[PDB]
Amino acid sequence: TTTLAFKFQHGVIAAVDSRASAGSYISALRVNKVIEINPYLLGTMSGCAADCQYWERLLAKECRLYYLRNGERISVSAASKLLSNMMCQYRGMGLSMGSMICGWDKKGPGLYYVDEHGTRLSGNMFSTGSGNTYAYGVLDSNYKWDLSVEDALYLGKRSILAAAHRDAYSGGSVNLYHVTEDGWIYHGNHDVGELFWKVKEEEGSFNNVIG
Amino acid sequence: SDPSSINGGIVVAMTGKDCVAIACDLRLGSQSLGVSNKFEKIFHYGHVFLGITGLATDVTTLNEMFRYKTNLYKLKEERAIEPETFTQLVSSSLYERRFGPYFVGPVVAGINSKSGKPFIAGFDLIGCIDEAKDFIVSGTASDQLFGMCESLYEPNLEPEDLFETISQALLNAADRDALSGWGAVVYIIKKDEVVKRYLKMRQD
Amino acid sequence: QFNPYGDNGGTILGIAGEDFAVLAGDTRNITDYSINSRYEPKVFDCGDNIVMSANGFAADGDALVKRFKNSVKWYHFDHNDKKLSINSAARNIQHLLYSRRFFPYYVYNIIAGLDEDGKGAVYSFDPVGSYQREQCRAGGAAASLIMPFLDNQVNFKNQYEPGTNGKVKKPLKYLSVEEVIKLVRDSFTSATERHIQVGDGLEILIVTKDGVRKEFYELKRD
Amino acid sequence: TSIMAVTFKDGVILGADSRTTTGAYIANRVTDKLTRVHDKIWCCRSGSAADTQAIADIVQYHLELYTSQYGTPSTETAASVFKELCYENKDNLTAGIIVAGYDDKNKGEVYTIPLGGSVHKLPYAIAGSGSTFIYGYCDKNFRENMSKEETVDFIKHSLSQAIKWDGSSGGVIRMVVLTAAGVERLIFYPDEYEQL
Amino acid sequence: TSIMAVTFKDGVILGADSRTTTGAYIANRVTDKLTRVHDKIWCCRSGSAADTQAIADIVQYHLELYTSQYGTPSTETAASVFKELCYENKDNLTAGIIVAGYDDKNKGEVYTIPLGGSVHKLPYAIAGSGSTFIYGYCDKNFRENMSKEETVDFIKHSLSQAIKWDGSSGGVIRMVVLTAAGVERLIFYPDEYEQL
Amino acid sequence: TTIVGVKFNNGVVIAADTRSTQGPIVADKNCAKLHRISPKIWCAGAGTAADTEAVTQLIGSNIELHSLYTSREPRVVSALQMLKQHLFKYQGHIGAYLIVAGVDPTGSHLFSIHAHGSTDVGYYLSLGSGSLAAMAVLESHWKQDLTKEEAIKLASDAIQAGIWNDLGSGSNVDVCVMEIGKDAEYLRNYLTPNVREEKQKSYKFPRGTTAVLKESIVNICDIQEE
Amino acid sequence: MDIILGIRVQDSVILASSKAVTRGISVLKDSDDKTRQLSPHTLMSFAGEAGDTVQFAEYIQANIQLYSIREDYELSPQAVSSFVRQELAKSIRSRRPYQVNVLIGGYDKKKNKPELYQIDYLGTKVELPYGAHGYSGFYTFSLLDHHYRPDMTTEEGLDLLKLCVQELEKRMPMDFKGVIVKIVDKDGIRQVDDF
Amino acid sequence: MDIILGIRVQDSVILASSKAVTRGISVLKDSDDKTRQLSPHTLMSFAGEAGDTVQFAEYIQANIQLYSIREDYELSPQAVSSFVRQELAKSIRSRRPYQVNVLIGGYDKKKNKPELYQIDYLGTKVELPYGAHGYSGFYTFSLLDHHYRPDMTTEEGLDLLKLCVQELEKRMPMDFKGVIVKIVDKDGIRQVDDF
Amino acid sequence: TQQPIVTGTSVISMKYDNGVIIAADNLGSYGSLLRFNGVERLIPVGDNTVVGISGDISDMQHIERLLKDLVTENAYDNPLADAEEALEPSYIFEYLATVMYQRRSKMNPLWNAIIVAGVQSNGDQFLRYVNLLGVTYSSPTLATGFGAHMANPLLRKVVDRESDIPKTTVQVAEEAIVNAMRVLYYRDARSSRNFSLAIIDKNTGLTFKKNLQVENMKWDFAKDIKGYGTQKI
Ligand SMILES: *[C@@]([C])([C][O])[C@](*)(=O)[C]([C]C1=[C][C]=[C][C]=[C]1)[N]C(=O)[C]([C]C1=[C][N]C2=C1[C]=[C][C]=[C]2)[N]C(=O)[C]([C])[N]C(=O)C1=C([C])C2=C([C]1)[C]=[C][C]=[C]2
Ligand SMILES: [Mg+2]
Ligand SMILES: [Mg+2]
Ligand SMILES: [Mg+2]
Ligand SMILES: [Mg+2]
Ligand SMILES: [Mg+2]
Ligand SMILES: [Mg+2]
Repeated sequence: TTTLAFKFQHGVIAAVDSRASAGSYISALRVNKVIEINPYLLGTMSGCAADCQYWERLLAKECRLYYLRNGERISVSAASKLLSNMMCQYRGMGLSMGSMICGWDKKGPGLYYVDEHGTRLSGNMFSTGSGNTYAYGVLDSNYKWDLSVEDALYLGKRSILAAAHRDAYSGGSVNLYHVTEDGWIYHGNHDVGELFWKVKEEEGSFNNVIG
Repeated sequence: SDPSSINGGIVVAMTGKDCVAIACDLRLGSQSLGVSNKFEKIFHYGHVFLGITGLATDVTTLNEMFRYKTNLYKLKEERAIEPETFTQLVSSSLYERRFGPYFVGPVVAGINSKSGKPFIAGFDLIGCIDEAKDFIVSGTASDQLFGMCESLYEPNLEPEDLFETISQALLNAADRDALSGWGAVVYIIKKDEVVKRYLKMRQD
Repeated sequence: QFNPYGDNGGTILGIAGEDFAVLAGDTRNITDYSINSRYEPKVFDCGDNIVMSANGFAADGDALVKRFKNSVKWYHFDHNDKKLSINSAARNIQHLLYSRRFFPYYVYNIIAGLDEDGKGAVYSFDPVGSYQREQCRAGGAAASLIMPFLDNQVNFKNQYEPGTNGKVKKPLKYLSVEEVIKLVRDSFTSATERHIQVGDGLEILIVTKDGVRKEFYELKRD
Repeated sequence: TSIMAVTFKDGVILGADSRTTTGAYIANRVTDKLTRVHDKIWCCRSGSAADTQAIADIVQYHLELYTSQYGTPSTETAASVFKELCYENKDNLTAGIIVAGYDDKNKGEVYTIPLGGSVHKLPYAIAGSGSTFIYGYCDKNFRENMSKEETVDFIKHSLSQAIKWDGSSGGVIRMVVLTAAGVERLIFYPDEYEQL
Repeated sequence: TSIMAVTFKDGVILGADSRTTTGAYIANRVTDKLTRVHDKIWCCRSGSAADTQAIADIVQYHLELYTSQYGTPSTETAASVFKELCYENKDNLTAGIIVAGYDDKNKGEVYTIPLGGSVHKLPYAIAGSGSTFIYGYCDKNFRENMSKEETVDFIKHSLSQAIKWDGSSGGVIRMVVLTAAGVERLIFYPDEYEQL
Repeated sequence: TTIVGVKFNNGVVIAADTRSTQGPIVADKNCAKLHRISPKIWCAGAGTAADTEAVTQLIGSNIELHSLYTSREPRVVSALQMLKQHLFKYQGHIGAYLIVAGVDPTGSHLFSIHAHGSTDVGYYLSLGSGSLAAMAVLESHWKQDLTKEEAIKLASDAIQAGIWNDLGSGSNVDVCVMEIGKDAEYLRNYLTPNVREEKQKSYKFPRGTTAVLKESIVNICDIQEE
Repeated sequence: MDIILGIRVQDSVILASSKAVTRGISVLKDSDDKTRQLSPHTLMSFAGEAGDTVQFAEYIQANIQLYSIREDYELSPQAVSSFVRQELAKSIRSRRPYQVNVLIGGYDKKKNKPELYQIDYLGTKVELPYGAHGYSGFYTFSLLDHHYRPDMTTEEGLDLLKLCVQELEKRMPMDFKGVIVKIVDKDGIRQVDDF
Repeated sequence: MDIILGIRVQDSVILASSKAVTRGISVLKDSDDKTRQLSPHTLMSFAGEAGDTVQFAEYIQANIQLYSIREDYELSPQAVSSFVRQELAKSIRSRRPYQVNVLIGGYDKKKNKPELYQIDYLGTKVELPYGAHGYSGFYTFSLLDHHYRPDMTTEEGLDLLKLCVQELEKRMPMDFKGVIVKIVDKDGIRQVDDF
Repeated sequence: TQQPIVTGTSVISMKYDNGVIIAADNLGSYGSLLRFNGVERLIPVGDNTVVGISGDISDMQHIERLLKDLVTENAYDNPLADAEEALEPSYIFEYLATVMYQRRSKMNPLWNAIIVAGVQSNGDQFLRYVNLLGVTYSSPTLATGFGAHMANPLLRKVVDRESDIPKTTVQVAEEAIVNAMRVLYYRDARSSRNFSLAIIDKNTGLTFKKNLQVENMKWDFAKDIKGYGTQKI
């Protein structure tokens, strides 16, 4: 996997790839690595697929119960902490789960990194998975707070593409999300095969590759 | 750690009607990292073609070795080496390193210049010959290639049909292997003309 | 030391049509280089127009199927004979699998049926419960042999329209049940040739609004 | 260790050597391996001395309590108690026990309980490290319905050879005779049995 | 494997079973373990078949070359060649060989060469996995200066018991008689020896 | 692999299946496991396939030179002795397990040979993963004073047992008959009970289906004149 | 050692190599030059196990210098790279292999072209427009894939290289103490003293 | 995490803690605050295994805050340090110990004295004028041994701390991304925003 | 987790037109030592089922008692215990299969391989296998251990598929089983000449044959075999 997420002026962008592996074998070309916890909360997935699905869907159960008891939506900070607390119970039992909890609440846009060690980090930008280093390269050199929604979506899209190309265990397609104060907005599934050639021509990048 | 899967890559060869085809991907990697998209795995010594998968240093080394040996063969014999003879030379050369082998999966392809008979062969890293009539596969997606070749292949295909069959076998096998892809090349070989085609494929 | 796991071989294949679905699997059961049975059913009708196959370690596969069949029974008791939808069965099976996250059911599981809009559905699992709805999936010993063939012949991957030269793809026309069964039989015949754990027989379960139908075909016994 | 139990016309005889080793050191050269769990139900012990003593003590307790409630237990019943302990605790035990007893109804009976906790009823049984060397001899020389004197000679000659070849076996040859007449202890010293 | 060599009045007899195993599979049930290194010097082989065949072949070569130069070698000389090979290559060998031969001067002689490469001259010798079960029987029943018929019966009864208890032993009982009269091969089938 | 050897009245016969595997995958469906050491001495090998070939070619080469040196036809005991001494020297690292059979001026012979250098003699033998299935047939049906026709039948039946019941064995049956006073007859694909059935569909593609970037002519000819 | 980068632009090859040398838990030197001039128009950078790197580089240097004197002629970068590869391929099956990865940057005076060759310790050679060894490529190749053109000037090559080092300095856990940058072109080899 | 330093001067305690957080080969964050306020005049910095550090610190924080509310009274730094030590000594013999090292900097309002306590994951407590955990002390203690006086001002304490960080930045192989510095005195806890 | 100590080797079986046959030798091995020569490894349950067990004998004796207790328990408050509500082969098998899979899931297996042979109420043949892993399968021929490798190939020549079952008589099936037991005696180093054989027929019921011996053995050809290659004498 490669996933990324970053805060900016108009909310938060979340972008993930869609590959799954079993050794050298590509076991799935199109897995959904984002979970729609609620209309204003997203969760990215990296690591053990089963762990990612089970625990993030259990988080959604627990975030829904929060709304029923309090009559109000859970904060991104509290949601990320519930998840990190789940990880601390199965501490050292061998789980493998790296995730970003993205959303919009009363403090504005929120982004938290959570992993199987019980780590919980707040920040403006994160990227997880086998191809996160490739994504960080593009993000760090092009990121601004003053990005437009159009330019921001492209940055997350282009950053996954960079990782999909170089990282053998990343690829398939790109899933884009944009989180606003009216909720998350899905910005489609983008095949990397087609996207690569498109970006190559329009941008002039990947000069070394022949097409 | 496994030398046969550090760099990745695949090779496939097929027989047709009065023709043969051999194809390979272009990837070279360091495990998960893609390093080169121009690492061709097919070489030719006269009219005999050799594709080699496995550890890239041994691929390069063996090419240089068989170039060396076929150039001397030609000077002494006063003729180019034939596929059947070269196949035995490859087998001999690999087995001489029985207890310190080259981590490779070679594949020979060519047409006998005298008999006109199409010929392909494959080996394990230690020299055992697999002289198949239909097709030979090698690489990190060998299982995938076996499945594709076994279902797509039919005997006595014409050069321009064989091209489509071998290309589709390679492309779709590579797209189910993390360590293969990043481009592909197909050689279509006839008794006195050889065409080389670079395929367009997904670059992930 | 006692090894609680084993490998009984076999291979399974699920394909979703427009208004139907198939779940196929070979009938050979093996340990190491020996044959246990040439006919040991692997794909089961679980009720509510759902078919299931858990391939890998037969003991764990039989246990899972037995448990899901039981889950269907208790779903009827607890919820006024309501029909268990394919998406609800899939989610239920996820929890059955993850209940053993630390001592897994050693199986690749596939279910097939129809969704609530009457369209064909296939769901695929890993041994620890990750699942998703798919159009095409091969599982088991010869899964890596078969899947690429299906990417090519079912989803028309790397196939373009002649004359355009790579500019326009082959359009994704739907497949009939007769066309799908051909791809299934050719997939297993090809797998039988190149995989030693695949052979003896092929059993296909076809799901439509009318119910569950079976088709059996012989395979090579070597 | 070299132990055996042999049925004959009038009942059963248990026999054993007297050597206990810790490696190559002989920790005890006059061990009594013939142990009583009931009046006329005895056992021969092989394996871990700690394990076999702990077991025989528990069995003796069970049969004493059985007797208080239900009267004299059968040899089969005694063997079952041994088995139940040896089988259910097989992971933590290293015990090879031969059970031998006399009833008036069933007469002389012999049961062997090897490592796994299985039970085997036999005309005669041999066990211990030294038994390996006398499988051939005992098979060739055993007869059913022997006399007391014949049976004593059979055990004496057999254990003599086991002791001769097995370094873990040696010392004196102890024997216990179980008949209607009662319980007779016997002992045979090296100078007697070595010259056979 | 169950092998033995026994001296008697007129010379010496070698005996062996015919079973060769690869684990629990019987790779050969009619093996000939009685191998000739010289006209009237034979050996019984136990251990690694590869090692023992390679050794016996080398010994046969040495004794053939000895004979060409110095005349008929003694049984002691043959045993020394075996020993020298087994001792100097003990780290890479797993061979247990019994050497048996007849001279007119020395008559019947038996030498055993166990794993380490030591040599032991004996009246009779037993070896192989099945020998353990007949140490007691053979010791009790062996006599010096037996007749040919007595010696054949002794080997037959002995190997019968070894085969009976050892799973690695079985098949037919082969024997080779070494006397002044010449070299006689014998064979005894299951139906004959099992009912003893 | 399943290989057998069977003696009969006036000679010896060997047979083998034709499946070669790399793990659970079938690499070659019609491999030739019956190797020639000399004209009337044939070999069949199980285990490491490269080793069985290399060791067969090597000994066959030396046997030929020996035959030329001595002006005599090669003997099976020579091939046997040369093989076992070579294998013993490499202490089992050359994973060659062979059944060796042939006819020579001494008569007909049948031997088995194991990778560590041990040899056996027999009237009927079997080697490989399918040896147990084949031996079950041989132990059930073998008898003394077999004819040529009975021995070929027994041999192929033994191979079939391996083909059907052993997953490491399959496809066809190869046979070689070595009769005294005759040329050895090699019967490649003596039986063919595993022909693939016709496929339901043809997967021949439309020309132009595959996308192409570049085409070029490859110069395989030498440098030209003028 | 740690990080070595290489980039081939229009008319030159630029090699950047870290300055740090560490023994135990202490950085012994922060100005180490991980490179050797093989010939006037051929430069080799290196990284790998302690000691082996310099020994190998100097051994290669001596052999190329010997060739230059014998023939009064400079070997092409391609020829030198092939010689180096063979030595590493020879080395990997030795009793104790030399654990060294190299980049060879050279300007071919015959073809008037810059050339960059990447060779790892196994003897795995590839000609590239830009290259790296170890973990360096994980951080930098995405930037190079994006920004690289073959018609870039030397100044643009240096600016893209600065961006690569900045990314390394941000996301790498290890402090490699900056880099020494050297340019290989038609006029020879020179060092960029301010970077 | 990596480096945590502490120094007790005349009228305050200064704690310096690195900002880096690393997973795999990537630095995920360069502004992490490895500290928790236990009470208005007691600060605890921490370093150790991933996840355990924050969980332990927050668990301690909750317990001290609970005590403060129950008694309407702030525990002395000595009392807090003893409570923390016992929890770590309890932890080391547990099924899965908490792998956390801490420094506790507090100002005792009763005695009008700053206090610095160093406690490792085994429950090994020592009161010190200056302290560190892991390898940090190997580089810094020689400077502190030389320059430290007990009558130092807060400004002099910061200058000596800058010298310690500069030495770490020179001789440590790892890039710890600078430090966040916090001062604990009679008026409470404040952060030095420019360092 | 344990290791097997005293062990029983192959159990072989097959279906024929009117029922099933099952056989197993009477040996209890202690490693390479052929320790116990009077061990019954076929255990009848009622008059319609025979359970054949290989592997650890102590665990076999435990299973033997479970089955004996099962019959007792089935008779409790059951007026039709010897009729409609009698124990079926399928009931007995599924019970054992449940036990085996539970024990392996607790990492404390019964170190056995079991074949349940019998005839159901409706006259249908029952033949199913289960082992220490809880793995179950059914086939016209079933065999454990060495029997799987050597007996199945011989028995599958008689009944190769389901359609061959009605064509196979009891005389042919018994003959095949007896030949298979001989082959196992030739080639299995942990087998004995003495064995037991059981036939469960839908008409003639349960026939249990004890003290059977392997006969008509071929050994004569051994006399001609000399040396290991070059030796003539
Ligand atoms: C990268 C593609 C690879 O690292 C990414 O991390 C994905 C994340 C992911 C998240 C949600 C859903 C799917 C994928 N990881 C994987 O694909 C992992 C990588 C992995 C293999 N072993 C392992 C891993 C990670 C950590 C510890 C151990 N792959 C898996 O978990 C495998 C087992 N998943 C499958 O095989 C799946 C199949 C088949 C399948 C899945 C998952 C989901 C739906 C249908 C079918
Ligand atoms: Mg990729
Ligand atoms: Mg790929
Ligand atoms: Mg098959
Ligand atoms: Mg040896
Ligand atoms: Mg025996
Ligand atoms: Mg490289």
